Amino acid sequence: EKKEKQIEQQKKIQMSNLMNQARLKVLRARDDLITDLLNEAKQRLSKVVKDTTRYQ
Amino acid sequence: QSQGIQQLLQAEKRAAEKVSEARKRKNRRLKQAKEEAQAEIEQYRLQREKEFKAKE
Repeated sequence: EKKEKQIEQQKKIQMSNLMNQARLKVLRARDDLITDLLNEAKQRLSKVVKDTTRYQ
Repeated sequence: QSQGIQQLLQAEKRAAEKVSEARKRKNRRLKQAKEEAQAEIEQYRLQREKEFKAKE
């Protein structure tokens, strides 16, 4: 009678785990997009060094 | 004369035997209660297990 009453929580436990795992994937993607923003910023900044008038 | 008193020892021996057989029947019959209860308990446990599996 207790087990037959747990069934709602028993599955919704999997749903909250699956949704949080999907979010972890989304957070790793978002971090790499920020990382490539900083990679582009670093490459653009190298051009400001090559332009010796701006670099002075 | 004395042979009848030996026949009372034989009657006493038959009485002790009858009592011992009835006591041994009772000792076995009391244990059979446990053995049949356990089979009927498992029959019910497997039924609620099936009903719960069906509900899930």
